[PDB]
Amino acid sequence: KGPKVTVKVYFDLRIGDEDVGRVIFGLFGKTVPKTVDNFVALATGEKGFGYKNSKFHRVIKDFMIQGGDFTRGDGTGGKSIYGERFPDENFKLKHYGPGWVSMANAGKDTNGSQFFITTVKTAWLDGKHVVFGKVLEGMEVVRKVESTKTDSRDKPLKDVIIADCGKIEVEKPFAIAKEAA
Amino acid sequence: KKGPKVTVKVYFDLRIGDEDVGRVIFGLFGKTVPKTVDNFVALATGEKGFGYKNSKFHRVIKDFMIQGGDFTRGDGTGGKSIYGERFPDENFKLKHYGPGWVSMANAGKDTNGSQFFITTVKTAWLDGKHVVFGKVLEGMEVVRKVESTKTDSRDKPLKDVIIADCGKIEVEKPFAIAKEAA
Amino acid sequence: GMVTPDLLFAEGTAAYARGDWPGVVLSMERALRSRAALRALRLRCRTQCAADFPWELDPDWSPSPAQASGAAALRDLSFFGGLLRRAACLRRCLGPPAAHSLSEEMELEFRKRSPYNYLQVAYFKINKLEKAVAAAHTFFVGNPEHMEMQQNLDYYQTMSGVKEADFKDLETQPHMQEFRLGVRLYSEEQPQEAVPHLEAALQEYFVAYEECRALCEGPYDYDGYNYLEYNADLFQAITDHYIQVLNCKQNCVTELASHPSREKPFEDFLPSHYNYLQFAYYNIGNYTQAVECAKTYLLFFPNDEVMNQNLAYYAAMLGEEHTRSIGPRESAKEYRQRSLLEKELLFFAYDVFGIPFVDPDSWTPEEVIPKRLQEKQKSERETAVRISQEIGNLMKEIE
Amino acid sequence: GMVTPDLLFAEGTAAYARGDWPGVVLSMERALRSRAALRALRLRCRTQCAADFPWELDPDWSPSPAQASGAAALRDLSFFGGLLRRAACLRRCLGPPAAHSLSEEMELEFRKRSPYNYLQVAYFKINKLEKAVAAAHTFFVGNPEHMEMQQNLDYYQTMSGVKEADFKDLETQPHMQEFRLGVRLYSEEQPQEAVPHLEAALQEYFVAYEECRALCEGPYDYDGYNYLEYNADLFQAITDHYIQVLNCKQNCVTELASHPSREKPFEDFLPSHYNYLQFAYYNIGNYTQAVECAKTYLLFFPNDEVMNQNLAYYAAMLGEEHTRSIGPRESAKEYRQRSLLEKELLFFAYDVFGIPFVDPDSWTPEEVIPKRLQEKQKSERETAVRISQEIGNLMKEIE
Amino acid sequence: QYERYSFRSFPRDELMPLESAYRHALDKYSGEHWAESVGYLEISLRLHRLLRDSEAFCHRNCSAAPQPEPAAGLASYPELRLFGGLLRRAHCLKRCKQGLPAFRQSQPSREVLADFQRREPYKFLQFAYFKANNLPKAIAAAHTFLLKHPDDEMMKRNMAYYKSLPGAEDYIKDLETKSYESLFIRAVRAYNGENWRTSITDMELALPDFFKAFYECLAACEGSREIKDFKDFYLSIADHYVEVLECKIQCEENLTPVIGGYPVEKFVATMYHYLQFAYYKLNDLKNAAPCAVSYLLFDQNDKVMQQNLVYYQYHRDTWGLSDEHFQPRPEAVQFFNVTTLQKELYDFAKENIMDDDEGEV
Amino acid sequence: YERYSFRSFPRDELMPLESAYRHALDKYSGEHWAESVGYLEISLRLHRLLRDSEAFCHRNCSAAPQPEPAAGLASYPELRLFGGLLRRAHCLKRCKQGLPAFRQSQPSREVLADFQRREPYKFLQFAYFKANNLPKAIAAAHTFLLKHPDDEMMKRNMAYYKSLPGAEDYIKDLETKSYESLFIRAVRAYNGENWRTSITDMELALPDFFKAFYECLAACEGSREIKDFKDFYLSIADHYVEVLECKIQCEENLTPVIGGYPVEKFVATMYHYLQFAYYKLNDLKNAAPCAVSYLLFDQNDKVMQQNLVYYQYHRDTWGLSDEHFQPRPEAVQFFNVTTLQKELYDFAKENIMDDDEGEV
Ligand SMILES: *[C@@H]1O[C@H](CO)[C@@H](O)[C@H](O)[C@H]1NC(C)=O
Ligand SMILES: *[C@@H]1O[C@H](CO)[C@@H](O)[C@H](O)[C@H]1NC(C)=O
Ligand SMILES: *[C@@H]1O[C@H](CO)[C@@H](O)[C@H](O)[C@H]1NC(C)=O
Ligand SMILES: *[C@@H]1O[C@H](CO)[C@@H](O)[C@H](O)[C@H]1NC(C)=O
Ligand SMILES: *[C@@H]1O[C@H](CO)[C@@H](O)[C@H](O)[C@H]1NC(C)=O
Ligand SMILES: *[C@@H]1O[C@H](CO)[C@@H](O)[C@H](O)[C@H]1NC(C)=O
Repeated sequence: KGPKVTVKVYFDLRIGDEDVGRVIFGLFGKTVPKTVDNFVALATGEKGFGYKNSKFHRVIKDFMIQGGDFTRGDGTGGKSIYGERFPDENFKLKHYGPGWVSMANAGKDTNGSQFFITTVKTAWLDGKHVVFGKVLEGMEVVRKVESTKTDSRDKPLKDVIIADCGKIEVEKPFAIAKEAA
Repeated sequence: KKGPKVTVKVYFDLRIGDEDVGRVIFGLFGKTVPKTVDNFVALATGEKGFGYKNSKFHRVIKDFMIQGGDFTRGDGTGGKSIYGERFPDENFKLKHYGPGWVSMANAGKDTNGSQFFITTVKTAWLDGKHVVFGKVLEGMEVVRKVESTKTDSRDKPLKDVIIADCGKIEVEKPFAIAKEAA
Repeated sequence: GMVTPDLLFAEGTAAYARGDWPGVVLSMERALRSRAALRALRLRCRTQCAADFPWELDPDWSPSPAQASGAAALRDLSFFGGLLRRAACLRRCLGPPAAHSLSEEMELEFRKRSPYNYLQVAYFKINKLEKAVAAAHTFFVGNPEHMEMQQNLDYYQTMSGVKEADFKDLETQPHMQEFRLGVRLYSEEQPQEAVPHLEAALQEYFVAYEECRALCEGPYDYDGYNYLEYNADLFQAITDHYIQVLNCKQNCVTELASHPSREKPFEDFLPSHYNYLQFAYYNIGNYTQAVECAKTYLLFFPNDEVMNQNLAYYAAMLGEEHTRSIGPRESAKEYRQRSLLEKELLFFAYDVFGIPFVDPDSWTPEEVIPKRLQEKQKSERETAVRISQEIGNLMKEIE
Repeated sequence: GMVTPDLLFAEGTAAYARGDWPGVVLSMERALRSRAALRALRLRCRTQCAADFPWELDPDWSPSPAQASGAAALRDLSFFGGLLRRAACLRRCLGPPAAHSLSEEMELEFRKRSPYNYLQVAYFKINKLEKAVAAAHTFFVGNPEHMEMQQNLDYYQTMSGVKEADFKDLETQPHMQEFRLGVRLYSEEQPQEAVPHLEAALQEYFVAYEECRALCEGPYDYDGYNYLEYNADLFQAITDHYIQVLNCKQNCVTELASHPSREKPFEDFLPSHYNYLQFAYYNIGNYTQAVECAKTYLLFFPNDEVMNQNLAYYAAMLGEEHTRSIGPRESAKEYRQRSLLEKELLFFAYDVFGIPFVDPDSWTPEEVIPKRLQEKQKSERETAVRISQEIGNLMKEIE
Repeated sequence: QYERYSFRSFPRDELMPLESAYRHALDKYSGEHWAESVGYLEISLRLHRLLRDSEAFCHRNCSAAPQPEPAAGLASYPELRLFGGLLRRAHCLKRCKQGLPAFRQSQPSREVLADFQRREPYKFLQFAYFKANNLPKAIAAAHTFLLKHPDDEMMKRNMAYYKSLPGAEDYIKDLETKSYESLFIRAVRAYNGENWRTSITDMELALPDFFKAFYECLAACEGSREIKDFKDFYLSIADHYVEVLECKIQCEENLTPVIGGYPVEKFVATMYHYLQFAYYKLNDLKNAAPCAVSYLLFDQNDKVMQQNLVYYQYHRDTWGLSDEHFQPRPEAVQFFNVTTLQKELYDFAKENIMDDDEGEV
Repeated sequence: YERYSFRSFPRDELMPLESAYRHALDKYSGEHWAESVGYLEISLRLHRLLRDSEAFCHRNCSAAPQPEPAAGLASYPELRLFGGLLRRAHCLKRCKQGLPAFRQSQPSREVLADFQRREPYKFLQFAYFKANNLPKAIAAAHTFLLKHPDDEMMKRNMAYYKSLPGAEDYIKDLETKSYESLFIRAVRAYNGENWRTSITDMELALPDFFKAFYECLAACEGSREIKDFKDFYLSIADHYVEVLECKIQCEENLTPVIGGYPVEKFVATMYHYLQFAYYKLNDLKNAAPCAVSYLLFDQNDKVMQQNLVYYQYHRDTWGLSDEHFQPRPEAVQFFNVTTLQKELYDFAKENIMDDDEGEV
């Protein structure tokens, strides 16, 4: 069996110039509430502050590409729309390889507004990080960006920019198999 | 005709699998090495909030040694001392002389934790790297029993060896013991 | 009943930090309505579900003297069928589960009455002085260690049009406001007007106890990241969760007796009500009520010499037959019995499983405590007094 | 006895993790007291013992030209007998030797003022907000890149019960606070109250230097496991340990001249004291102390044009007799002479034994450096200027 | 591997944590040291069966045990009586689990038990036996593995290879067997031979053993889970029971004997039918009627047996047969109640309490 | 050995001691008598050369005349003392660099401990016995027995060798010291009443013994294995306490061995012999210094004090003006050195040394 997707949120990335493409996300709207609505509201830009012109700071090779911290690019901030933090709901799903998004926390019930992404099947991160999505198209874009040259701080030398981050509506919840991407 | 001085004793009671195998009585040198002895006694008694009780001997090398004392993780990487995570080694006034002598085990310079030895053969090459702080006065047949248990490749014993009981005993007058084997 | 309160409060803060006073006042009002709507929904749903599918116990069922294998299975199936009926009803009529949970810091900001701060500032700006003094006085009652609020209240009172009748709280439960008002009216020798407030205090106390018994059937709490290795059985998880729920229900008798203006919870809450009632009815002239209330007090503490003397005086002046025919209150009897049974069960669980528990009352007899943990309790009291003395000595050394 | 600080700090952090606020506050207060108690004990015992058995040589002992053998044995016996007496007094007075040692992580954390963090949190949670704000300010001055502590401090200031005259530090020595305060007051042009703070700063600086030179005799530091193959003689181990001790004594003039807030240690610490004192004295109305401080500053630096012009100006306004009667301070004489002798000894040891030494001051005359080291430094300067001109030529080629 | 096995008396020299012995056996296997790997794999299987027996035993001194009943002052509060009884049962479990040899060592995780119940170790076993020239036990272990997993590919080729070689052609036997399987086999085999008394004896010996095994397998399934959601009280002590109910439902199809590559359908009904026919052939109608009524109870829609009871009712008054002699035996009624109640409870629980958030595609 | 000297060592022989010992042991395992014996001889030559070089270095560094100190340092004594110590250490390093024997690999201290216990001498004597080199075997056995005279098989070998006539011609020490031979010559001269010859032997035995004693005393400042990491003053005090323990034994080891039991108080006894010889020659003017030296060394003698009473009854008869009652400076210096060593060690033993090792 497989979980159901409700909405699609599409990012349009660019490496300084000559944009790479568009990365679609399908968000599990019925499995995990209180984390999908936060993400869509942050993306579409309805509360003023949003994801537009973010920066993927940690681009660790074949581990993750974090990001989403819109306040400052240091990588230890970010405020949601549910106050500042909010708690974890339920880890009904686990990390099944490349393409399975999550939420990045600094402890217990310390969810903010920062991404996760996987590139290899991680098993020691199941039961700590809530999962709320799974990439659908454009995984080649992720594979391309994860190869950029970084210093010994994982921050890429060439800045990556989310030029657009909108919201795409789906008229029917369709399930997706849980293999990879 | 010269020997160090015992000030306090610490005694164990062990289970090997499903059978009780008796008692081990350590004599600890408080005059020569006071810091390590105080740490070991405060861990054995366990009044601080944690201790050696119900831990296990997680390495047994035939004709070389038996090592245990890790209670946090149990596989050979944990162990927190009463003095924080790690504290430096005090002094090396004593050596390893053969079977029965108990010292501390560290994973680098000045990194003493909560994992001890009990040597079984003369251990010259480990002289000046590990802080000897006691000798097994009575009950060496129990260590001989523990050493020959069947072990797998990692040398963790196939069965489980458990420190089922661990307490301390007071010595009202320090008495000196020789510097021989056993 | 509405969108989550935390989102509304965050929007109100963001709007207030840029000078949009209508927006902040509207958002704060909406949040303060939503929280109460949510709590009322939970209370009503839980009470209705509990009362619509009751626990149909079957003491008439003697399972089997001869057979022993299937009878336990039949009993388990019937009990869990009833449980499944209750759970289905609850899940259907509670609604969405997202709105019913919120962060802990949000509860902290909703217990310090911060929205009342934002509302008083914005309502002073809007020139709505009545709804400004209301919010300012409510916040000040909420935190009595803010003399800035005191000078703000002085600045508001200097302006004309302020009414004394508008000094309302709008936040504290009635069973505490009525009690404090009754004791204040009593302290100055006004027994005639003292009784109604205290009687309403008892009525509202029993209603509030019934309302607060059905509000810690909440999620189980774990020791941080200890739920990754939680490996307990079915009849162990059931008993663990029920023990914690009983701990909630028995520790919700020290929360009904705490006012933020007082740094310590009231000592002997409810027997004190009865004591004041008997004294008031003594002073008035109604003496049957005085003897009834004195007796209902004695039932809680049967070893009080002074109140025994008072009861002897009341009986001596009155008729013996009337005093003998009059007995304790009924609701007090039921409250005492149910609390005693819960305490007995919790103490047994403490003795066997090893789950801590601190008695929230003083009338508890000695027969319910096992003769094994009293040693530990006085030991911990010794450590507490030693720590207090040592802190005092450290303070003395610092000087 | 006085228990160790690491044990108390570990107990405090454990009790903080469990959640007992009185325990953690008491434990960290005890740790911060015992560390300074141990330091004071070391300083007092060391200074007193070393000052009770002096090093004076025998006036009656004379070189022996005829017998060239026995004199050496007698000299060594006398010197090492004096050394034995000193070591006996030290060993008897100091006490247990184990307490005075603790690991690198604990020293590194005690340098960053973590017990003040735990203490401010616990004092907020025990409602003693005065000491909470004091500890908050102590931490905040200790670490300048902590914005959350800034928010905490602002909340405390806005919170009632907090004033502006209660802001203390409790950690920095007076010789730094007084200098910073003097330079701040002098910045706002108040010369009337800018001399006394600098007088106190000077005197406390000399006291602190004398006190903290005597805490440099410490255990020899072997790199890794190099003590297994260390095979030095007696009269070479003594010189090795004493050269290291002299190095650690001379690297004590760059530890007093730095502050946790400032990123880089101050330049010209003590000549700056004299310069600012000269400016303040000239502005106030003192001329005698103005010219005296100008002359004292000239003693350290022999080529400063501005101070030469100031001295000439004051000689013009005052009399030549007044300038010639008043001379430099005695403290500068002693400090300069002692430091120059130590530098000469250490430079000779570097020249022969090859033990490195980087100069921690800029007022050292160039004649103390030997010929070989002077030639090496000249070659280094030549290659540095060659690299600089190569970089300039490369940038020109870029253009 | 199962010859020198006795739960009540287990040799103290073969009591070690299960995961350690299993990992030792696998590591010895990968190093091509057969005999030691064979010994330690057999030890791991014995220890797994011992652990299962210990759990199924300790989970039955608590349920089937009498309990006190408090006074009326506690009898008027059912919400306290029920959970007090549950507290007493939890205490009885926690006290009876301390004292058994199999529980004082270090317990294994869930994945190792999943592999063991998947019957995976037998794979290695068969290969190991063919590398110690133990071909009969090799084919026995290969066939035992294939019996539970008939969809395999490599094992089918290996079994073809073993069957092709002579010598091992009548050693096809299971090694995970119970008493009632072989007892029913003997009963059917003797019934085909028209030998009657042995058939009735075998059936009356088979019935209690099957019911005992079924009730043990039901009461051993109240196990733990992995926490994956944080919900209320009534919604978390009534969602563990749904998984437990799935486990209890998938507990009658695992106990049915399999013969000739085909499982037996309606096991209990068939066994009662054989009992009824064996009774009738002896002209002993005293106890024949209750078996017929039990078969009707289990299989409501029949033709031959309905005619049989019609024929019985026509001559009910000549054998001295009473109406109370026509009631089904109590154990069959208990079995029917339990199965029907569990099925209908799952039918009610897969309509409301389960969430609708998962799809197939 | 007279087959080499301090300034006559060959070039090929400058090879590491440890390699020589190891190859010699290998050859001894191979029964190759000539190779093993010759290489052991080379090893012993190397050991004696190392001892001579170390002694010369440590007796030329300390005996260096003190240069003129600066003036400004007269008010800071600690810096003065440690600056002088630094100068001495640098001079030691230079002088040790100047000698060839220290340019090779330094053997471990356990090899030195074995050499001091004369372990190679047993192997040498066993090789000689296997080679039928009887006189050298007796010489090696006599050399070895001075440290372990209770050896049973050594006693059997000695008895068997003494069974053959003339074995007393082969009893001798390979490492006999010059002052011992000169003292033996002095005793023989005294026995034969040849007073005129004995004075020369005594006057050649005094300076040589003093030189040997001071060399062995001042060459004791050596290494030490680091057991505890201590403070500055305490660590140096422990170092010097161990050096003192090694130092106070020189007057015991240097005692001559005559007749199987050492002669107590070599210097004092020889001074008494000199006084007796002077009295026999009626040279009391030079006998009085010997008498006062004997009193200074040995005051516990009543016969001596009554002898000086008899001397002082009519001391003016011979014509002494008290100048002869002043003791010789060397005796006073030796007495001061020994007294200071013993008193310092007693003080250090009572007050400084740690008491954490017990009896039994
Ligand atoms: C006392 O009060 C009760 C009700 O509060 C009333 O029924 C009764 O008549 C009163 N008794 C007297 C003597 O007034
Ligand atoms: C200069 O300042 C000093 C302060 O120590 C004061 O004593 C003196 O009077 C001042 N000079 C004059 C001329 O007053
Ligand atoms: C378990 O059952 C047996 C069967 O009679 C009984 O003897 C024993 O007491 C029971 N154990 C417990 C703990 O009740
Ligand atoms: C079991 O089912 C039978 C059907 O014949 C009926 O009596 C009742 O539902 C159950 N009986 C008992 C005793 O539980
Ligand atoms: C010691 O060294 C110096 C410098 O060479 C010099 O006195 C002499 O050569 C050596 N020997 C003696 C006895 O001084
Ligand atoms: C030598 O010893 C004598 C007597 O023991 C003593 O008077 C003198 O001070 C000592 N030292 C010297 C240099 O003579």
